[PDB]
Amino acid sequence: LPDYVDWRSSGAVVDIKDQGQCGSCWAFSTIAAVEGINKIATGDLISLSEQELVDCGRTQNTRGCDGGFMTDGFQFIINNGGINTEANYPYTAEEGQCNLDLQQEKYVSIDTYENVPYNNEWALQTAVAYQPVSVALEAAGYNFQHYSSGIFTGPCGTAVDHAVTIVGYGTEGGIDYWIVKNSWGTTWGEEGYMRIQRNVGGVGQCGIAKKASYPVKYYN
Repeated sequence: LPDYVDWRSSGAVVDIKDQGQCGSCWAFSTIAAVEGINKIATGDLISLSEQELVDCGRTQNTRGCDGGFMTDGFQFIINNGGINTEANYPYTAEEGQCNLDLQQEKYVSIDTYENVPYNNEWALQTAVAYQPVSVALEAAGYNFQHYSSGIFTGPCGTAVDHAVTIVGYGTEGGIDYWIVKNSWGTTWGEEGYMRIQRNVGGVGQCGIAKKASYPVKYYN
């Protein structure tokens, strides 16, 4: 595998977004991953709609601003035959009625999705070398919340409570890291991103390797 991966450097990452006062990180994670594979497969970077998932992708498990799961995110887009753009179906940071007109408007599609084998950073690195990957981690602690620079090494629990997107990895000063795109806007972390420790084993740093998944497009 490559020593350094950064999907931003090849235009596969949309500018940092902000979920605001809404537990919709799951939708931002879904979208950033879908945005990335679309660029990789088609050559075009298009910003896509979180609100569509919040309004239209509710399940027994996935509940708009009350949290949810990226797998339901990917599933909705598969079942719907695609997703509308950010500009056409804009983010409001609150639960709205599903706009069926805008739901019929499809600019990006996916064929399938896959789960990364759990607790396997090597398999996670393998998937990240190919595309951005949706992950959940333990982001509730003081240190994670106040992170502004460097490689985050904890402390953090391992309970997945917040979804983000891995957009790369590297090493600096002998410390391996994942590059994480968060949805707390640009004033958090390293302009909205975090470098977080990689190759610690087990569930990964803050449980990052516990529930990794990514969308699939058959043709490049």
